Amino acid sequence: AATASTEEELVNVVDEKLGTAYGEKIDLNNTNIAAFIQYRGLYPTLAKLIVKNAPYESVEDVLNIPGLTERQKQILRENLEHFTVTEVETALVEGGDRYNNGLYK
Amino acid sequence: WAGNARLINLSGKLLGAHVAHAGLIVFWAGAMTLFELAHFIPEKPMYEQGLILIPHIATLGWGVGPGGEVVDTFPFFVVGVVHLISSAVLGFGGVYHAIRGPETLEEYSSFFGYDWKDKNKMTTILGFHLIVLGIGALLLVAKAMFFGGLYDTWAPGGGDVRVITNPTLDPRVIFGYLLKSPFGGEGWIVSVNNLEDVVGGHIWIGLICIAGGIWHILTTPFGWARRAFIWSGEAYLSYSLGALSMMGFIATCFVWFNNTVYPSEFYGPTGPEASQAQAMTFLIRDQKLGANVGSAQGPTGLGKYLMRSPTGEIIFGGETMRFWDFRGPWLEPLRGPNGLDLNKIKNDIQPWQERRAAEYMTHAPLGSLNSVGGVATEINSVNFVSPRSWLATSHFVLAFFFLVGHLWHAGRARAAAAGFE
Amino acid sequence: METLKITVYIVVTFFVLLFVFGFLSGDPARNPKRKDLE
Amino acid sequence: AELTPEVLTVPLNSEGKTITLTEKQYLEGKRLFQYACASCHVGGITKTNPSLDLRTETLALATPPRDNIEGLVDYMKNPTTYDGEQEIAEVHPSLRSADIFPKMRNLTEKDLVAIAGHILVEPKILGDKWGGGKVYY
Amino acid sequence: AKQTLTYDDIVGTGLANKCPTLDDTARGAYPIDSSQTYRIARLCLQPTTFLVKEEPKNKRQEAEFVPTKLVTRETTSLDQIQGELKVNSDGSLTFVEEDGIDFQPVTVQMAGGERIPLLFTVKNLVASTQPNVTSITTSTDFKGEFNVPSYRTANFLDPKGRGLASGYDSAIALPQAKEEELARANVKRFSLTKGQISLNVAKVDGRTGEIAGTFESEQLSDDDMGAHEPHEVKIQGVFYASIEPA
Amino acid sequence: MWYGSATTPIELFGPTRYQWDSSYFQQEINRRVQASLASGATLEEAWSAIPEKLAFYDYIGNNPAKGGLFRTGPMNKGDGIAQAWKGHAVFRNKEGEELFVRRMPAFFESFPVILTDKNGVVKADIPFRRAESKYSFEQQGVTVSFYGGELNGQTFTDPPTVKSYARKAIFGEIFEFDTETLNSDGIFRTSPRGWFTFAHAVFALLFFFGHIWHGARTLFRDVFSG
Amino acid sequence: KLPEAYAIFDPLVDVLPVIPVLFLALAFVWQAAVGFR
Amino acid sequence: AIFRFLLFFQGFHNWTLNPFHMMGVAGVLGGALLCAIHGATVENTLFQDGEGASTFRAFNPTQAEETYSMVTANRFWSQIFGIAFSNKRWLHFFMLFVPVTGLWMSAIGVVGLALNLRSYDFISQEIRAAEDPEFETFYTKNLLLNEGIRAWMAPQDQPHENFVFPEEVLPRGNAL
Ligand code: CLA
Ligand code: CLA
Ligand code: CLA
Ligand code: CLA
Ligand code: CLA
Ligand code: CLA
Ligand code: CLA
Ligand code: CLA
Ligand SMILES: CC1=C(/C=C/C(C)=C/C=C/C(C)=C/C=C/C=C(C)/C=C/C=C(C)/C=C/C2=C(C)CCCC2(C)C)C(C)(C)CCC1
Repeated sequence: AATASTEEELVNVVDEKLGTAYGEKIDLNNTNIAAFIQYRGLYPTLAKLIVKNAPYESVEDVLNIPGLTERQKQILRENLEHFTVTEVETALVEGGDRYNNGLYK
Repeated sequence: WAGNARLINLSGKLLGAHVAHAGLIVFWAGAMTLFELAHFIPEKPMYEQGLILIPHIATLGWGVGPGGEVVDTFPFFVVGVVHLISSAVLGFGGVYHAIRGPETLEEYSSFFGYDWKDKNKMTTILGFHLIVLGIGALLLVAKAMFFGGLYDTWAPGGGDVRVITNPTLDPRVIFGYLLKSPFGGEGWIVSVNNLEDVVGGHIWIGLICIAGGIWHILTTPFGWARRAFIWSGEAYLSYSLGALSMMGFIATCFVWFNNTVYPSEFYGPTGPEASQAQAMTFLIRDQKLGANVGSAQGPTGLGKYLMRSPTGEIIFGGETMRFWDFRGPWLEPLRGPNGLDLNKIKNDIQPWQERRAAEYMTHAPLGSLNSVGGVATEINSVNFVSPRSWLATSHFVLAFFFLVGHLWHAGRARAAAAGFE
Repeated sequence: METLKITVYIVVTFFVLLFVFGFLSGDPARNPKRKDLE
Repeated sequence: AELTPEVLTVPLNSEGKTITLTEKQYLEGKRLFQYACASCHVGGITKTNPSLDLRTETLALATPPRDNIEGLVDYMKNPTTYDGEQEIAEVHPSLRSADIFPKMRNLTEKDLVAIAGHILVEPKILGDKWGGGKVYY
Repeated sequence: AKQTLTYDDIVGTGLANKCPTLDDTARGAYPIDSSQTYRIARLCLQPTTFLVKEEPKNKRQEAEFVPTKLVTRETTSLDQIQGELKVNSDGSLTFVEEDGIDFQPVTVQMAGGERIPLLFTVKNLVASTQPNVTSITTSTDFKGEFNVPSYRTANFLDPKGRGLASGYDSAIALPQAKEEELARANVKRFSLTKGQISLNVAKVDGRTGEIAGTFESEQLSDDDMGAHEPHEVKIQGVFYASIEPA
Repeated sequence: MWYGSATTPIELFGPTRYQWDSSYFQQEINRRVQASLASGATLEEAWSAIPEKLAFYDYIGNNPAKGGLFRTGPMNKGDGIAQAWKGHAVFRNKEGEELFVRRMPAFFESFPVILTDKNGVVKADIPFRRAESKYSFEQQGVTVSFYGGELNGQTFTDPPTVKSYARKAIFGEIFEFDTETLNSDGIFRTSPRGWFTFAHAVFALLFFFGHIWHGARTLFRDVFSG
Repeated sequence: KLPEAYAIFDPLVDVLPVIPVLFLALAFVWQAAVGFR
Repeated sequence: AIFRFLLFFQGFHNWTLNPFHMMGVAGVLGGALLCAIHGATVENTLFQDGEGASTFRAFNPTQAEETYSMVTANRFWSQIFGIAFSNKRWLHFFMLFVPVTGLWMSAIGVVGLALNLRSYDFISQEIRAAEDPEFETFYTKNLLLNEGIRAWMAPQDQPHENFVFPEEVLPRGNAL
C-alpha cells in the first residue's frame, strides 16, 4: 500500500539511469582507467592524470591540467571528441574507480 | 606369498635383503641425479622442469652463486655417479648374503652380531646405528661451518652460499621449538627461520645420538620398559614402522611451508607465497595507476589491499588474509613495527620485488596430473607442478599407508605374544 | 576466562596421565586371555 | 580446411608489405611462447595485467604501432608502455634484460620473428577465444 | 631516533591496536615557529568503547546510549595517517589528511543480540583549534567533520545476487510475484553521510612526540543499501600524534 | 496422458510440454494475424481479434514446468487466478526495428532477459555487470507497445517499466493475476497431467517388482519353503 | 643436457632409472618358474 | 559423458536436495559399510589353530560349523558399538535390503525429474530470502552456484536452441 513519491525514488538504480549519458562516450569524472585503453596512446600517463584531477565541468577543461607537455595537449584534442562529462556519482567513485571493476581476464 | 615373512628368523638372509633394498635406495640416487642433469637446462627455474635431488644438492650450497641456478655444472655429476656405483657395491653384498649362506652359528661372529629376544644385544645393535646418525648429522654441521657453506636465502641481496659462525647453541632455544604450538604458522620443527638455528640444531642431535648409541650398548632395558613393550621381531617393525609415518607427515607439511632449509628459489614458491605474491603484485600495478592503497574499500568494506590480523597488524587483504603469517626475503623489507609500513610501500619499493611477485604468483603450486598449470580450468598450453606439491602429495600417501602398517604389524605382535600366529 | 584455560589443562593432562600410566602400568601391563607372562 | 598460405600471409611492416610464413616456423612460435610466455601470457591474456591483452586489434593502438612483426620484435628486445613513455625493461622480458630473465639469454633473432608470428596467426584461427578467453571464458 | 621493537615482538599480544604512550613529561610546549613556518602530521587512532543509541518508544526519550561488546576483535584501532597542519587568518589550527584509513568493526547489542556493523570513518577529515598558538596542552582543542560512505560497495552481491552495478534485478525464485514490497530489497541505494568528531589533548611533550588525548566521534551504522534504517553511533577512545617540519 | 491422445483432450487436462517446445501455439496465433492483417486491418485490430483462450494456452505457466513437492499444487497458487488479455508485446527499437524476445525453455527455472533482432541478431539485454555493459536497455532505448486484447491497447517508454515486461514476456503471452485471493507465492506449479503421470508411472514401475516377486514366489513354492 | 663428453649415453641413462620397478617384475616371474610357492 | 550428466543434474534439478537421491545415497554407502564390517568381522573372528601353519586357505563340506564365532563377534560389537543382532540369516538378508532398497528410491526419484518435477526449492526460505538481504544459509549459497552452471554450460551444451549470451549478461562473482 504505497505512493509514487516513495516508490519512484527507490525504483531508481543509480548506475542503470546513467546508461544514457554514458555508453556513447567515455565519462571523464568516473569510469575506471581501463576505459582509456580503447584509444591511441591515451592510457599510461594521461589516464593517470585525467583521473586524478577530477571532477571537470566541461570536457575541454582537461587541457588545463598542470605540468602537461605540448604534444599531450595535441592528443587530447583529437580525442576530446570521444569524452563527455556528467555529475560525479558517489558509487563508482568511492571504491577505487580505477581497478575495482572486475579484471575480466 | 609371505615369502619375506619366512625370512623372519633366519637373520642370515635378512641381511641379504635389507642390504639388497638398501642397494636400490642408492641406485635411485644415481639414476635420478644423472637423469636430471640429463634433462636439466641451465638458467631455467629448477622447478619449472621437474627436478628434486639437485635442488637438495644446491640447498647444501654445493654449487651456486647468489640465487643463481648454478655457475658450476659438475657438483651434480659427482653425486649421480657415486650413488649409482654404491648400488653395485651393495647389490653384490645383498645378493651374496642372501644366497651364499645363513647365520648365527659362527662363534666369533655371534660375539659381534647376535639375535632377537635378547634385549642386551638388540639394544647394543641399536646404539650402534645411533653412533652412525650422530655422525652423519654432525657432518652436515661441518659442511656449513668449516666447509663450502650452505645456501642461506636470507640477508642480504641474494643470499648465496655462506658459511656459518657460532650456531645458536643456546640450550633453551633448541627445545623451545619443540615446546611450541604446532598451529597457525607455528609448527614446532617448521618454524625454523634462521639458518644458524638449523646448524646448531644438528650439533645437539649427534651428541644426543652418540650419547645414546653407547648408552644402550652398555645397558639393557629396565623393568618398566620391559613390561610395556613386547620383544618379537615383528613388533620392532611396528615401533619403527609408525615412527616413519609420523615423519612422512612431518616432512610433508614441512615441505609445503618452507623454512630457509627448502629455499623457495629452487623448490618454487609456497602455497601462500603465490597468494601474498598476488596481493603485492597488484598494489604496485594500481599504485602505478595512482591508486591510494590506504583508503581502498573492497565490496566488503575491508579495503582491497590492506586490512588487519586479529592481533592488529596490517596484511594483504583478500582471501590471502589467511597467509599473513607468511615470511620471505622479498616481502620482509616492507615489514616493520605494527605490520606493513604504508610509507615504505608507496615510497621505497624496488623493482626486483615486482619480478619475484609476478614469477611466483605466476607459477602457483596449482597443477593437475596432465601437468596442466594453474586453475583447474586453464588450457593445456602451460606445463608445471610445484615440486612441493609433488613431494607433499606422494609423501603424504606413504606416511598414510605406512600408518596402516603400524596397525597391521603391531596388531600381529599381539597375536604372537598369545594371539594368533 | 584465564581461570577457564587453567581448569581445562588440568582436566586434559589428568586423563593423559591415566592413559600413559595406564599402559606403562607394572600391574596390568599386557595381560591377555590366552596367556599371562609375568 | 587446412592451414593455408593466406592464413600465414601476415603483415610485416606499417606501410603495406607482407611475408608469408611456413609450417616449420609457426610451430616454433608456440614452443617458444609456451617457453617464456604462456606462464604469464596464457592463451593471449595478461595474468599480471588483465586490462591489457595480446589480441591483434589492441596491438595496433599501441605506441609505437604493434599490429605487425617489426613492432613486436622491437618490443621483445626493448619494452614500451602502451603509450611509449616508459622503459619497462626492468619489468618485462627483453633481450636487453637477459641478466634478469634467464629464459631470454638463449633466444635469437629467428626465434623472436617466429614468436611474433605465432601471436599474429593465432587470432585468425581462435578468433574471439584467444582474446578474453571465450571458450575459456 | 632508534630503539627497535621488531614486528617479531609485537605480533604477540596485539600492541599495534593500542596507540603509543606519553607517560610523564607534561610540556604543552610547541612554538609559534608555525607563524614562522609550516607543519605536517602522522596520527594513530584508537578507541576504548562503542555506543549504539537505539530505542523506539517515540516522544519519550532524552538520552538512550547503551554500551557494546566487540565481536570483531582487535580491528578497530588501526588508523595510521598523514596530515598537514595549517594556520588560518585568525590564529587557529586546521587539519587535512592524506591516506584516509577506515575500519569495519561489528558490535553485538546486549538487548537483542541485534548485531550492528559500523564503518569507522575518519576519511576526508577537517580539523580546528580555538583561539591561539601561545598555548597547546593547557587548553586542548581539535574538532571537525567526517564523510561516511557505505559498509558495502556497488560490487557487493547479496544472498540472491542483486545490487548496484551487478547482481540480478529481481527475486528470481518467485517469478510471478508482486514487485512492490520487494522493491526495497531488489534495488540497492548508496549512502554518504555526516561525520562528527572532537579531540582533547591530555599529554603533549618534548619536541618530537606532540599529541595524545581523548577521542570522541559520532557516525552512522550500516543500512545495507536499502534495509532497516541505520542505528546511530558514538565512539570514544585514545589517540597518538606526532609532528615535525622546519 | 503426457503426450496426449484423443482421450487426453485439452480443456480437460491442460496443455503439453510438446506444445511449448513446438511453438505450436505461437504458430496458429501468427497465421491468424498475417491472414487478417493482409485483409485490411490494423495491427491493433488483428490482435484484438484472435480469441483469448487461444492466447492463454500460450502462457508458459500452463506447461507442466516445476514441482516435486508443492503440496496443494493447484496451478493457481502459482500465477494466481488469471484474468487478463491476449496481449502481444511488441518491442521496437529507436530506429523502429521490431525486436524479438527469446523465450524461456521449460527446462530452466530462471532465464536471462534477452532481445533479438528478426534475423537472430542481439540488440538488448539486461546486463549483470553494468560497468562494461554495451547492450543495456537504456543505452539502446527500447520501447514496449501493446496491440493486444482489450485490456491493453497502448504504448510505454520508461526503462523500469519497459524492462518488467521483458521478463514477463519471456513467459510468452502476458497476463494479470488476482494473486491475493489465495496468497499465491508466485512460484510455478504443475497441471493434473504431470501429476497423473508422475503417479501412474512410478506405481507402474513399482508394480514391476510386484510382477517379478509374486511370479518367482509362485514357481518356487518349495524353494520358498527353502 | 650437460654431460659433455659422455653425450653418447643419453639413451641408456634415459631408460635407466625405471629398473628399480622392473625388479618387482622378475619377483613374480621367479614365482611363476617356482610354481608360486 | 557421464560426469557431465551428474553436473547437468546439479544445475537444473539440484538433484542433491531430492530426498530420494539421498536415500539412494544411503544404501550405497551402507552397502559398503556392511561389506567392510561383515568381511572384517569374519576374517578376524576366525577359529584359532584351525591351521597349524597359521594362514587360512582351507575348508571342506563337513566343515559344517565354519571358521568363526558369532558369540564373540556379538559381545565385541555389543561392547564397542552397542548393538548386534546375532542371527546370520538376518545379517545377510539385511544386506540385501540396504543396497537394493536404496536404488529403487533413486530410480523413483528420477521418474520424477523426467517430468521436471523436482525438489529444487524451499518456498519458506526463498520468501524470506527476497524480503531480506542480510540473511543467508548454505541452502542459498548453492542455488547461486547452479545458476552459474546453467548460464555458462547451456549454450555449448545445447546447440539446437542456439544460445547467444553476451559477456556482461553472465552471472559473475567479483574478480573471477
Ligand atoms: C617397513 C616396511 C615394511 C616391511 C619390511 C613389511 C614387511 C612385511 N609385510 Mg607389511 N606393510 C607395510 C610395511 C612393511 N611391511 C605397510 C606400510 C603396510 C600398509 C599398506 C603393510 C601391509 C601389509 C599387509 C596387509 C600384509 C603385510 C605383510 C608383510 C609380510 C609380507 C610378505 C609378503 O608376502 O610380501 C608380498 C608383497 C607384495 C606382493 C607387494 C604389493 C605392493 C603394491 C601392490 C605395489 C604398488 C606399486 C605400483 C604398481 C607402482 C606404480 C608406479 C608409480 C610411479 C606411480 C612382511 C613381513 C603380510 C603378512 O601377512 O604379514 C605377516 C600382509 O598380509 N604387510
Ligand atoms: C623388497 C624386495 C624383496 C626382497 C629383498 C626379497 C627377498 C627374498 N625373498 Mg621375497 N618377495 C618379494 C620381495 C622381496 N623379497 C615380493 C614382492 C614377493 C611377492 C611376489 C616375494 C615373494 C617371495 C617368495 C614366495 C619367496 C621369497 C623368498 C625370498 C628370499 C630368497 C633368497 C634366495 O636366495 O633366492 C634365490 C635367488 C635368486 C633366484 C637370484 C636373484 C638374483 C638377482 C636378481 C641378481 C641381481 C644382480 C646382482 C645385483 C649382480 C651383482 C654384481 C656385482 C659385480 C655388483 C629373499 C630373502 C623365498 C623364501 O622362501 O625366503 C625365505 C620364497 O620362497 N619371496
Ligand atoms: C658396529 C656398528 C655398526 C655400524 C657402525 C653400522 C652401520 C650401518 N649399518 Mg649395520 N648392523 C650392525 C652394526 C653396525 N652397523 C649389526 C650388529 C647388525 C646386525 C647383523 C647390523 C645390521 C644392519 C642392517 C640389516 C642394515 C644395516 C645398515 C647400516 C648402514 C645404514 C646407513 C647409514 O647410516 O649410513 C651413514 C654412512 C656411514 C657411517 C659411512 C661408512 C663408510 C666409511 C667411509 C668407512 C669406509 C671403511 C672401509 C671399511 C675401509 C677399509 C679399506 C681396505 C682397503 C683396507 C650403516 C653403514 C643398512 C644398510 O643400508 O646397509 C649398508 C641395513 O639395511 N645394518
Ligand atoms: C649391512 C652391512 C653388512 C654387514 C653387517 C656384513 C657382515 C658380514 N659380512 Mg658382508 N658384505 C656386505 C655388507 C655387510 N656384511 C657387502 C655390501 C658386501 C659386498 C661388497 C659384503 C661381502 C662380504 C664377503 C665377500 C664376506 C662377508 C662376510 C661377512 C661376515 C664377516 C665376519 C668375519 O669375522 O669375517 C672374517 C672372515 C673369516 C673368519 C673367514 C674364514 C674362511 C672360511 C672358514 C674358509 C672355508 C674354506 C675351507 C678351506 C674349505 C674346506 C673344504 C674341503 C672340501 C676342501 C659378517 C657377518 C664374510 C663371510 O661371511 O665369511 C665368513 C665374507 O667372506 N661379506
Ligand atoms: C633430531 C631430529 C632431526 C631433525 C628435526 C632434522 C631436521 C632437518 N634436517 Mg637433519 N639430520 C638428522 C636429524 C634431524 N634433522 C640426523 C640424525 C642426521 C644425520 C643422518 C641429519 C642429516 C641431515 C642432512 C644431511 C640434511 C638435513 C636437513 C634437515 C632439514 C630438512 C628438511 C626436512 O625435510 O626435514 C625432515 C624432518 C623430519 C622427518 C623430522 C622428524 C622429527 C622427529 C625427530 C621424529 C621423532 C620421532 C622418532 C620416532 C623418535 C624416536 C625416539 C624413541 C625414544 C621412541 C630439517 C631442518 C637438510 C638441510 O638442508 O639442512 C641443513 C640436509 O641436507 N639433515
Ligand atoms: C634410535 C632410537 C632410540 C630408540 C629406538 C630407543 C629406545 C629405547 N630407549 Mg633410548 N635413547 C636414545 C635413542 C633411542 N632409544 C637417545 C638418542 C638417547 C640419549 C638421550 C637415549 C637415552 C635413553 C635413556 C636414558 C633410557 C633409554 C631407554 C630406552 C628404552 C625405553 C623404553 C620406552 O620406550 O619407554 C617409553 C617411552 C617414552 C615415555 C618416551 C616417548 C618419547 C617420544 C616418542 C620422542 C620424543 C623425542 C624428542 C622430543 C625429539 C627430538 C627433536 C629434536 C628437534 C631436538 C627403549 C628400548 C631406557 C632404558 O633402556 O633403560 C635402561 C632409559 O632409561 N634411552
Ligand atoms: C614438519 C613439521 C610439522 C609436523 C610434523 C606437524 C605435524 C602434525 N600437525 Mg602441524 N603444522 C606445521 C608443521 C608440522 N605439523 C606448520 C608449520 C603449521 C603452520 C600452519 C601447522 C599447522 C597444523 C594445523 C592447523 C593442524 C596440524 C596438525 C598436525 C598433526 C596431524 C596428525 C594427527 O591427527 O594427530 C593426532 C595426534 C597424535 C597422533 C598424537 C601424537 C603424540 C603422542 C605420541 C600421543 C599422545 C597421546 C594422547 C592420547 C594425546 C594428547 C594430545 C594433546 C594435544 C591433548 C601432526 C602431529 C593437526 C592437529 O591435530 O593438531 C595437533 C591440525 O589441525 N598442524
Ligand atoms: C492418482 C492419484 C492422485 C493424483 C494424481 C492426485 C492429484 C492431485 N490432487 Mg489428490 N488425492 C488423492 C489422490 C490423487 N490426487 C487421494 C487418494 C486423496 C484422498 C481423498 C486426495 C486428496 C486431495 C486433496 C485434499 C487435494 C488434492 C489435490 C490434488 C492436486 C494436487 C496438486 C499437488 O500439488 O499434489 C502434491 C503431491 C504430493 C505432495 C506427493 C508427494 C509424494 C509423497 C508424499 C512421498 C512419500 C514418501 C515415500 C513414499 C516414503 C518413504 C518410503 C520407504 C520405503 C523408505 C492434484 C491434481 C489438491 C486439489 O484438489 O487442488 C485444488 C487438494 O487440495 N488431492
Ligand atoms: C627381486 C628379488 C631380489 C632382489 C634383487 C635385488 C635387491 C637386486 C639389486 C640389484 C642392485 C642393487 C643392482 C645394482 C646395479 C648397478 C648397476 C648395473 C650399475 C651400473 C652402472 C654403470 C653401467 C655405470 C654408469 C655410468 C657412470 C658411473 C659414468 C657415466 C657413464 C655411465 C652411464 C656408463 C632377491 C635376490 C632378494 C630375491 C628374488 C627377488
